[PDB]
Amino acid sequence: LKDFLAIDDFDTATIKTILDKASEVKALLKSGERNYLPFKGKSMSMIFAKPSMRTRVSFETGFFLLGGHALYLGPNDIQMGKREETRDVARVLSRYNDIIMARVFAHQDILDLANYSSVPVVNGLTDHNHPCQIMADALTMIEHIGQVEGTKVVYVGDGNNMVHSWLELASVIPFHFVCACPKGYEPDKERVSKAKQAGLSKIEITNDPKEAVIGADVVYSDVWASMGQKDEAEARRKAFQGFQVDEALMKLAGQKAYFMHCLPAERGVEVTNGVVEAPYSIVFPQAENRMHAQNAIMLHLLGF
Amino acid sequence: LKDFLAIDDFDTATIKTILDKASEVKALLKSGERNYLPFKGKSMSMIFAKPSMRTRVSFETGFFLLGGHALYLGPNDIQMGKREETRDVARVLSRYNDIIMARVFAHQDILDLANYSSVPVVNGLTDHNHPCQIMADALTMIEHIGQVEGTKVVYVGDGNNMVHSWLELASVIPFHFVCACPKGYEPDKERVSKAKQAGLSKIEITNDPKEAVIGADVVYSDVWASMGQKDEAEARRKAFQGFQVDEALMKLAGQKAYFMHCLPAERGVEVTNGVVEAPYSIVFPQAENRMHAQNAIMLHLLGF
Amino acid sequence: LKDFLAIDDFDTATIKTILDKASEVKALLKSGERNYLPFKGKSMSMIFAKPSMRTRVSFETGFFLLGGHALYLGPNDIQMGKREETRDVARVLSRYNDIIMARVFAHQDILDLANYSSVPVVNGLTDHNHPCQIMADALTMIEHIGQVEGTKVVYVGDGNNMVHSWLELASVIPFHFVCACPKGYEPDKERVSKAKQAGLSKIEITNDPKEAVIGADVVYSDVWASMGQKDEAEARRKAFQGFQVDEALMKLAGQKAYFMHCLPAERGVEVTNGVVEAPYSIVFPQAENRMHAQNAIMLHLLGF
Ligand SMILES: NCCC[C@H](N)C(=O)O
Ligand SMILES: NCCC[C@H](N)C(=O)O
Ligand SMILES: NCCC[C@H](N)C(=O)O
Ligand SMILES: NCCC[C@H](N)C(=O)O
Ligand code: NA
Ligand code: NA
Ligand code: NA
Ligand code: NA
Repeated sequence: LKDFLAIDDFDTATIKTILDKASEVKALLKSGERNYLPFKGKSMSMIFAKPSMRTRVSFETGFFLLGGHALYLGPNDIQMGKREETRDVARVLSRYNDIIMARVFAHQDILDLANYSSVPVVNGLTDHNHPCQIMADALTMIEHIGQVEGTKVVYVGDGNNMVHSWLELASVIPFHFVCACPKGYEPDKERVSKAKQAGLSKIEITNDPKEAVIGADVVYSDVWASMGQKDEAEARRKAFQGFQVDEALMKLAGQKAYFMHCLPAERGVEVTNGVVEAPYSIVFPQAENRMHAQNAIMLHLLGF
Repeated sequence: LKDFLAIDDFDTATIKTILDKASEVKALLKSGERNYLPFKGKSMSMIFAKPSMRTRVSFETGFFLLGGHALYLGPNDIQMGKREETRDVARVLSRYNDIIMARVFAHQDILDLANYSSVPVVNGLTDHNHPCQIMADALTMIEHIGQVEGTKVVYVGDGNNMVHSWLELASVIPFHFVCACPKGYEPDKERVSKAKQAGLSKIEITNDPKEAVIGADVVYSDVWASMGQKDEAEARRKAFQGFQVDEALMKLAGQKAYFMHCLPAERGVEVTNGVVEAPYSIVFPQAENRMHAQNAIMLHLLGF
Repeated sequence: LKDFLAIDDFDTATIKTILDKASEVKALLKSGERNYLPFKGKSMSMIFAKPSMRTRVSFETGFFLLGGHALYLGPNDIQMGKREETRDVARVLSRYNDIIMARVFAHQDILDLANYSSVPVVNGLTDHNHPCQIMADALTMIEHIGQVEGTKVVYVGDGNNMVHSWLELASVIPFHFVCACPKGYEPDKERVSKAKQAGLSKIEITNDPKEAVIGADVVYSDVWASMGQKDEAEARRKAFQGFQVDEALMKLAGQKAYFMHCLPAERGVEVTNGVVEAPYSIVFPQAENRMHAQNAIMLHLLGF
């Protein structure tokens, strides 16, 4: 496959190989050495439909550390969908660059970019999913717990793009994934069903977070109103009463539970300060691993 | 000459030399060579007053492939001529960088930048002209037709910055150039006269596109309302009825006619989808050639 | 010390050593050497709260020339203190990059960034101070006058961030510094006192520019502020009558006096055209030296 649009576009063995390579190249960089430059003479255009810190800095810095040059095309720079159609952007950038990263709104825009591009496309977040984040999260789990297989991962909050990529991972690695969400804020039904069809993981959707978290290896949260839906924050506050991850919830989860959050976090909304800053919080190692997982994904896509 | 502001600031032999060099360096990059780095240790500031995908990505990527670093200064980053006088911008950037690219509104802003800069300045599009686009277009014609000399190029649409640079090329290479435009939307009379003064090319301005295109080697179009004039889009849509490039017009043009468009294109306005996507449309090879022509221009200006 | 937040966080010997290195590396780059690349494999995130030409281009170009990659994170890219707390930004970017440069409003935001970052932080301008600008200005003085020690520097204008960093330098190098400001627009009392405490320099605050400038080595001007309340703007205009640096004021200053201005300049407001363009004006060499002083600063912070 040419592109990295969803984790479960790939098989188990391939995903595990990418995660192994992620550890290997991370260790090389951590050693302080800077003479492994496989991307020398290669370029990446990064299309962003909305501003970013983690995705932007991790991709641009990682690509540089492996020898290439990433271009930042911000929202107003190329105005994809206003000034110019996706299919034309894809066909132009494919003639200049070796790979394209895109963070878009409608998922169909990333499918269109992939379909019309002759070079690989990497998904940097859409309204539907966030595969590179979950790949990083899998690496983080491997480093802290030992493995993803057989763990219990409990997401608390909105059934959103992050939950969809957790469901992708649950389609290629066998674990127990729970989404504790308010009624009416479930993840997409087809995405849940596709994970169940894979037959690897125990998948549960529940409205009771206090029961869901018990025995977790990971309690995961995210904002209740995502980029592109910030005008909905107030009604969601009401619907999401009881879904804040606070110290009491982490105590219910138990002593082996780590806290994870893709970031940015809104303290006092989906999570408390005390949770973010607790010893069991691994949000900053988690953020770092965006660069290491993505480096391995790009290596894979470019034939290394 | 220090700068690349207009094609016919240079003589015929120099323009032909730059186009040759464009082919040579293109072949080297297409071969996979990444060890020709003449711009090692050099920097370029790119000043953009306007949106850009082709100009931005072609300049930044090409400069990187030849070993240098291009800085992207977008519309709100330095605000040349508004936050700070152009003469001051020129004199500061000339002390940091080795070359400056600028995309501006008033042509006088680019003249000011060139006049006060000790380093070469490259025009990346003004309200007046767009010489690097037409240099790429000439390379594209050489590759598809064999040569520019003795061809018939028919531009259909607004008498604009693209037409001005076509007229620049017609001042240094002998061919037949027709601009078919609605009454009131003619190119600048002084620019037409300067092309005619050179005595190389047959130059016609007409309001009848259906006659104009007959026997064309190239039918060229562009948006009817350029950047900076988008408040006129509805008025222009009405004034330009009869100037859309559709499949019927390309049939009138004949069997040897290629379709070219600088891009971005607005299907259903100046051109149909069927024309943009036809076998005779070479818009994507055309766009690629921005990088190859500009690479040669920059090499020439920097003494290579 | 990990960070470069204010010049007099460092001792005299260290500041002099940095300025000596600034000359040495400048001379190496001026020779045409591009083989000294101490920042190979290193990255820098640059956080900007507002537009910038000098700080932006000098940091990005300089870091490139010494072998690293600087990322530009503009006002709408991360929103430090607004979309995401400074402590979170610090802890994320510290895991991707080797050094962070920040231009912020509240000084407390730069302190917070330094406190939470495991990597060095460089202050690129706050509401409080601008230490990299004054380090550049010291280098410029050394080159033109021969030394900072024993000179007379007269700043004419608002008691602002630039005055604060002048007072920082006067706390580590013995000279005579005068701030000639409208009554009511004095620099912060504590910053003046801290400079006096160091016991090196003669420090004067006055409201009489025509007397202040007599015998100056440097007459210094700066951006003048625009006002949010329209009667407050008119009152400020009235207060600053007599504080324009014109040819008459430079004549009163005398034959030894150079004119300096951190830029951008607004001719007809703080300074006249005739002064900016005069033979005694060194504003363009001054601007260049932002790159050379900052290169030495970054070298020092990174252990070179
Ligand atoms: N086994 C690879 C060692 C690291 C090497 N010195 C580097 O430059 O990455
Ligand atoms: N930075 C993580 C982004 C994920 C979030 N659900 C969003 O779509 O905003
Ligand atoms: N990308 C090409 C731009 C040319 C057009 N006439 C404009 O000025 O908008
Ligand atoms: N580019 C000048 C920076 C210093 C100025 N006093 C300001 O605060 O804007
Ligand atoms: Na993200
Ligand atoms: Na263009
Ligand atoms: Na109109
Ligand atoms: Na500045």
